Amino acid sequence: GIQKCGLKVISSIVHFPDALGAMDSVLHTLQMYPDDQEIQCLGLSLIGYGHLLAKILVSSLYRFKDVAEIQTKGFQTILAILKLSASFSKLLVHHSFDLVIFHQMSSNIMEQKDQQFLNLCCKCFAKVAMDDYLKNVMLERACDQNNSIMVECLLLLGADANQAKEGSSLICQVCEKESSPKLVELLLNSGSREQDVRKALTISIGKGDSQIISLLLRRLALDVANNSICLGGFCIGKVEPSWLGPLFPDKTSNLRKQTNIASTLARMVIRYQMKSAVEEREYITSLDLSANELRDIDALSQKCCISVHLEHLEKLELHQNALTSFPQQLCETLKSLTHLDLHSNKFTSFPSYLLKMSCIANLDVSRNDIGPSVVLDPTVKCPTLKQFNLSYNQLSFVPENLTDVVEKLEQLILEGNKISGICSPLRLKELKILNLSKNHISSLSENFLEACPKVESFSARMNFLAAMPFLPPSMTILKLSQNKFSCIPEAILNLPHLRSLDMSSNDIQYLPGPAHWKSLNLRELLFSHNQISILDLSEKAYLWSRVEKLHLSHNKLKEIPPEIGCLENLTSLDVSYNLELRSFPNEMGKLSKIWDLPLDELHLNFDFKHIGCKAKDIIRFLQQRLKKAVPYNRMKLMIVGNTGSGKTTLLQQLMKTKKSDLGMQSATVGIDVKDWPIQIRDKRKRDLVLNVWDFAGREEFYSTHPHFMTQRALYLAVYDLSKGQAEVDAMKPWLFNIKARASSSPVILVGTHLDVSKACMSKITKELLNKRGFPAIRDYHFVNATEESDALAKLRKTIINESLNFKIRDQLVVGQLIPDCYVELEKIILSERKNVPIEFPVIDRKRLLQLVRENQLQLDENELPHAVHFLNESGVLLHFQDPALQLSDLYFVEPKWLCKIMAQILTVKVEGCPKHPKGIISRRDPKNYMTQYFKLLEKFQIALVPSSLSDHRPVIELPHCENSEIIIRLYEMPYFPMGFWSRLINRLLEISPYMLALRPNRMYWRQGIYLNWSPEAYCLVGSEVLDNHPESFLKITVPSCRKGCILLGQVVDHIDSLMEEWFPGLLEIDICGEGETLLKKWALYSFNDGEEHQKILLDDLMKKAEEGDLLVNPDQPRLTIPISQIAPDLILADLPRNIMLNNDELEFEQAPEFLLGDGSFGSVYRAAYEGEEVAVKIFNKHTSLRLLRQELVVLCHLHHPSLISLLAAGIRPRMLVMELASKGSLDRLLQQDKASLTRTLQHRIALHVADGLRYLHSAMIIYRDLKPHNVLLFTLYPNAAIIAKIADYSIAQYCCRMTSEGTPGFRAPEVARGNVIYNQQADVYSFGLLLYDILTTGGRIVEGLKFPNEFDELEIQGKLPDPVKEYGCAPWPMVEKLIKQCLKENPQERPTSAQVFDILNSAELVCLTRRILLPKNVIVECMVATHHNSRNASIWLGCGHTDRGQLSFLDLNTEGYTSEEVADSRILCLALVHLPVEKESWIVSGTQSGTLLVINTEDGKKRHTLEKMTDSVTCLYCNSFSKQSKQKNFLLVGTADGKLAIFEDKTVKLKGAAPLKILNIGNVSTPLMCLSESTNSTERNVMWGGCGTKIFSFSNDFTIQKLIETRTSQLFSYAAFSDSNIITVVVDTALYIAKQNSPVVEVWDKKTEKLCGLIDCVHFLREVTVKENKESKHKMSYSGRVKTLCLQKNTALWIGTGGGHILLLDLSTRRLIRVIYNFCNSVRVMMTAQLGSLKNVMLVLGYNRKNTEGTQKQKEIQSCLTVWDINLPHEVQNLEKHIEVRKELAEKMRRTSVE
Ligand SMILES: Nc1ncnc2c1ncn2[C@@H]1O[C@H](COP(=O)(O)OP(=O)(O)OP(=O)(O)O)[C@@H](O)[C@H]1O
Ligand SMILES: Nc1nc2c(ncn2[C@@H]2O[C@H](COP(=O)(O)OP(=O)(O)O)[C@@H](O)[C@H]2O)c(=O)[nH]1
Repeated sequence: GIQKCGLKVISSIVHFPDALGAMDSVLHTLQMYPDDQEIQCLGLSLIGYGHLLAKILVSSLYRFKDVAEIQTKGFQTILAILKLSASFSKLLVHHSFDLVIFHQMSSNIMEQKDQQFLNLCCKCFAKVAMDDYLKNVMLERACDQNNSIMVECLLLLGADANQAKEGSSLICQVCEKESSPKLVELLLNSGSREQDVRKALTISIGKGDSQIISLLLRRLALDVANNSICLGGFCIGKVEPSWLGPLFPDKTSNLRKQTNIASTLARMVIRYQMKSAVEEREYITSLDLSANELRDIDALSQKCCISVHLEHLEKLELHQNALTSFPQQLCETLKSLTHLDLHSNKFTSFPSYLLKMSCIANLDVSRNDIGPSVVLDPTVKCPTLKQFNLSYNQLSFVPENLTDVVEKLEQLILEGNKISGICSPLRLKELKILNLSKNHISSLSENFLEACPKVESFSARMNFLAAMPFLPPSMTILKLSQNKFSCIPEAILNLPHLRSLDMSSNDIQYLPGPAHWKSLNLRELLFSHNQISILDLSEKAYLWSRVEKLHLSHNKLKEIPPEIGCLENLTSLDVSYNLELRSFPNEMGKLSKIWDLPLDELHLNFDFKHIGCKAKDIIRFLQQRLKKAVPYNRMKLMIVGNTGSGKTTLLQQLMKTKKSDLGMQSATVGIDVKDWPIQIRDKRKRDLVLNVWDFAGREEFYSTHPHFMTQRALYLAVYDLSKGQAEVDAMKPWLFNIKARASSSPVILVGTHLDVSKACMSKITKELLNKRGFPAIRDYHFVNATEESDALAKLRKTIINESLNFKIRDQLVVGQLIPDCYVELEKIILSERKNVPIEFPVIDRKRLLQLVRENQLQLDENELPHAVHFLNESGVLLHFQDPALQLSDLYFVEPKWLCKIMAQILTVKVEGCPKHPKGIISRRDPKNYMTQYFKLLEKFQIALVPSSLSDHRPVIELPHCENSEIIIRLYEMPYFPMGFWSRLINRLLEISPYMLALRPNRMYWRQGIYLNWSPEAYCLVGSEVLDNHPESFLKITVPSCRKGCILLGQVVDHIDSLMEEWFPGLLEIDICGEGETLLKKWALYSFNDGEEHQKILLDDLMKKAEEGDLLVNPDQPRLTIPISQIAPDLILADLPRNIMLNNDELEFEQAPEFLLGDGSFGSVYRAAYEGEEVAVKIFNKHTSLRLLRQELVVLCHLHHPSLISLLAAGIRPRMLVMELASKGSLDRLLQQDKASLTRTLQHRIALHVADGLRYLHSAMIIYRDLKPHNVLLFTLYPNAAIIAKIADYSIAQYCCRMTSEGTPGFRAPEVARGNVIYNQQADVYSFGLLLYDILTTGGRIVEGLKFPNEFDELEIQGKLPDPVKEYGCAPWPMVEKLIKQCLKENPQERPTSAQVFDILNSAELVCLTRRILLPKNVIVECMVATHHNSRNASIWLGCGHTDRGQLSFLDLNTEGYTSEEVADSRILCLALVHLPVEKESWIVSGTQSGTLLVINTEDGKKRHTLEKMTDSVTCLYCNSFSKQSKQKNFLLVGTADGKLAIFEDKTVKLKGAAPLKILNIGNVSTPLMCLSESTNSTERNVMWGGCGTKIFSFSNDFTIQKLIETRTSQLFSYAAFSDSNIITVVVDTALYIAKQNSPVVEVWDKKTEKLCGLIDCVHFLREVTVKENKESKHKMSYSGRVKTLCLQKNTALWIGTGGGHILLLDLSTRRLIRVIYNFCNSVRVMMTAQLGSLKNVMLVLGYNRKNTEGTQKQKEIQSCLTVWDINLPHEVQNLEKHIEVRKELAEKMRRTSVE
């Protein structure tokens, strides 16, 4: 017990002699003598002179929480420790330091004048929370224990609240700990992601809390600005009024301000941190309850707390719930419901008391299981109902008393039911859209529609119908598809207003000519799937001049009559799948409006589908065939041999080359193209000229031949018969190649030696050769091939007769008709062949385009791309339109040069040094031609020489070859086609980023690659033949691990996308005989894993059919192999493993259509997956498995939060799972829910679409079709995370199967003409059109649905009208500039997608409501609004451009500027006094001459001059001073001497009224320059005016009760900033001051009257204006001075700089929010107001001056009035949060692509 004296003497001695292992003992003595207060302090005060220090400090301070000021000693010790070793805070916070510091800063220190201690404590905490992680852990450790004050103080200091665990983060735990609602309200109102709030919602549903949910919902589902409750997607199993209670608004909500404790603490901590850092009604209507699986809603049918808000509901949604029997009490409580839709619920009978609501419409119960009869109560009258939707129930009879109940019904929908018997009269008076589709209706009673004289859209599909009951003469749209009709009945022929007729799928016989329709306004005639033989139109065609769509597909058509050219307005003709047309009439060329015209499954009189043929080229072609056509006489006679033959020695005698001057020719290089014409001296003068291509036979060029083997050809073939019956076998590779490349081309075998002998090989040529997989042999001769003889003349005659009768698809190719333009261009190319340099006969596009100008060819830029191609086919000039092959500008005339050049490197060998392995080479050679040489070889992939490359295969020893880890898939085919491997080993080669950029070391011989990354990732695409096999197998070995399969699925894809691209004859099922298919893609597997001695063959087709299961097994079913080990491509297991279907969880029923709700009779259904809702997209039989697999590989790696993300994909059936967009596409939204778009959701959709485009264009892929049908919303709650999402299946479907021009209306100008290839600047134009249709809310779409030709051609140039003048809409004029930017014709003048997103992100785009350009050179220093008229307001202005008085009226909705001189002296400021009697509001004129002039609002003549003051009046005000037990008001005229002229509200009418109580306040040289009023009305409107430099205040006394001075400041940094004239003052919890040229505001107070704050402007400007403003370095004499103040209610304070800037200061916690520059030049006057029920706007009267004539010392002023949305300070930070959240989501989604 002696330690006390010891420590006392140590404390005495540690001070005087400057003392120098004591600390260990003084630490231990605490634990040896604990709890003794007298020695605790003696120790701690000495510690200020191993974490045991912390371990004993925190525990001591905890055990001595509030004893006395030993806490002062301990905290002094801690601070002394930190200021030398700051990292000790990491250990303090580690042990317990929060448990003591929170109790300290919460031990009722407020109201305790112990501030000297709290200052120390906060100074310490400011350093404890230096590191960000320390803050984020102090927050976590402050949220467990319920401590609202400290958790808010920690939030005001940063310390984000979305970092704890991201699945069990702050709120996720806080909701479990039964926290206080005030604690959750602080986490929510600060930064907090949505996905965690949604999880916490469920947790707090688990418990019963009526204030933690009601605060979670208010941030999850409440669009307060739009009066909505978007509670849809939540799986809230129940609904309680105690939850929605505080959601509804109520006026009685008003509170005190007690959180200022947290503000004080946070500001003191921040101050110490900085000092340490620098030195050292409005009833809401929409109530959405869609996805909440409500099993009953009776909880609302009580007398609950919200039973008063329901009487103004006006919309209620309950669709997709599990309800039943809508409660009786409810449907009577809400007496203003006008949109009740509840479908997909499990109802059982239509209540029929639902109609007992007062004013209802759009009653929608349209997926329930309503019973057979729906008998309606004959005593309830509901004449308000419009749309009685009842689709997809189990009805057996039309509603019973429909007539006498709903008279004014408009669209009775009854589809999907089973209405069976012949219906009833149904005398409804106001129907407009009937609907009875998919019922079982045999026939209608012939008086059915006889009494509904307004029907317009009768739609009865899929019935069993044969007759029509006298349709009313007002019929417009009539859909009768899938009926069982035979003839268009007379009831449809006689409708004098018909406008559309959908009668597909009926076995019709007679489509009547236009002389039987009696309706001059046909627009659409859909007639697919019928049996229509004739297309009678010759009768009278011009009556149909308006038919815009004529679908005749799948009929028995024979020809299209030539009268079809009269229907000029025809837009989309369809005659596909007829298979018996065979010819198009040349009159179709006049249908200039056709934009799509399919050619599926029919053969015509021309070659189409080249790379274009987009239904627009066909119109030009058939129009040019209308000018003048000439038969085309030219074919290709390709020769083929092998390395020795009569090829160049037989050709010389076919063409009868008389000279043969070359005494001895040599082997051919290349192909040696020639021409030879045959003017047949006969009765027929057809001078056919066919160009032979005498291919080279030497075995080294073979990989370049398959380029020049086309289908329009009549191949020869030569044996060199000298080697009898041995070459016929040795020549079969050539015939096989001919069959592979050009299946439908003949052959003429020619044994080319009889001068030397064994011609019995005719037997073998007849037995093995004629009809076994080989092409259609058409003859076989035995020429001599050196001299003319009858045998060779018979060969010439055979060639003649075969060419003139080639006739593919019965077309007679050598005599088809073509436009004269092509023959003309051909003659010009032949004439120009003679005038080109031999060393470089290439021609550039410009020179040819000059040749056509020289001639009179009528070809335009849209004509040549077909012209040169059709002249390319005929072998006249070679052109390569492959865009990847960047040489499309070159036009190779005389191909016999290019073909010899491309083959000259393949013969130059080196007899030097073989330093490189055989086949690899470097660049060894002329002037700039050598570069293009191997820029063409590589373009042909012949570059590394894939020819002459190591024929011998090297023995490679793969690591794993144990019959169980290897996957093999043979490819048995008769022979390798000619240019197969050099094509194949060049497609697998250049794919380096496998396993996606790590390339493997490859060792490739001629016929194999073996690229290996490692023993687990390799691939050997070999080439060997089994024993006893005349074929050649392509073994592909791959390790069966998961990584390996990717390789397998990627190589089978390359070897299939090649075979159908180059050799379509192989994989062509020869139905004749048997489907040998010429390509047996075997698969190898063995049940006995390892040492099975064999792998059992199994055709891949026959195995594909065994996909009903997943296991393959022999006839002995005990052991089995999974399919995913023998063919991992058929099962989608090669692609990222996350996209396997997992059918055990996918709950989905294709068969029903009421689940097809996604899209009107589309193909995508709605289903459940992983217990969640998704949208599966069933494909039809068209999409082959390979093509679906090809689209999935590109779809699987987009993964953006603005793109429909893939979820699964499988077989049984071929489906595709994607995310479900709840609110459907956008076009339906803006077509039927136009009141939902709310000027901040219209912006969120645009932002999300711009983000989608900015991400697509990053991956170098353009969308090509962006229209309101491809934008799929997800929720209508604006401040959400994911709202819009562009459907991305289209881009994959295109990039795989290459509508390519886009929808007509939503299409760029560069895209409609099609002349040029597109760019990222076409999606931007389409996005601009999307923005114009969002702004006008789909006005252009609706109007263009009746003017499509003008819906397209008006916008095909950048000439679309003004969104405002045409369609009524809010101007929102910071996007009309964005539109006028994105709607330019020059593509690179349109902003790229990154900009159009980065200028959509600006939060002054969503808040600038309208900018109003004042007239040129109008100077106004005073404005005033009109608020007593809430219908429209006006802004009376003054005049500064004249020294004579003039007030300037200005309306707002009309922008009608009215000028009226009303005085003789410059006006300074105004005020608007309203008088509640006589219904007017007089306006005042304060003039510099001193006359107070007043004029009335309506009459501009009842003007009377008030009492004249002394000097220039400077400020006025209209008060709220009703202290006489009634309503009363004054006017406070403040002269430039202080003599405040007060008045009375009604005496102002008096000529020269009485200034009531005039007080001389200041001096004539101390000018009054402001006047204002308190913020609340509780203090009885205490007025606070500035005066010169003297600030005062008063009340109903009108006497100075405060005369505070501001010049006398003890915070002098500069004098004139404080010693200058005051400008404005605003009154709140503090006082804010503005002075002339004073760039700083001084925060004064009411009571203490002290400088509570000094807030500089450029201390915010010069922190953003650092790098973006470089010239400002010489601008040290900075401009920008406070010219005005205006305080938002309690959120922020707006400071207008003298420059063009405007500040947003959150007065409460954080100062700078944003700086909104570059919209004006001087914010001269700023005020708040209310405009047309959209109250709370912030007027800003800016300037705009241009130095056009600044040299004349004159400036061109443009006073730019704007109208900001006062909710801007919330918007800017909410958007800053919403963008960061989507960045964080795009990152998490980009991590999913990795794994
Ligand atoms: N993920 C989704 N969520 C919600 N709705 C969707 C989704 N995907 C598509 N839809 C809707 O389904 C409808 C059908 O879309 P689809 O892609 O089949 O159109 P389409 O390709 O033009 O049809 P078709 O191929 O028959 O011409 C569209 O109207 C679209 O709004
Ligand atoms: N003696 C003789 N020689 C022939 C006959 N037919 C072709 N040839 C020879 O075949 C050679 C033609 O070369 P060719 O094989 O066509 O060149 P390649 O096809 O491009 O490889 C000539 O040199 C002729 O000598 C023939 O009937 N009699």
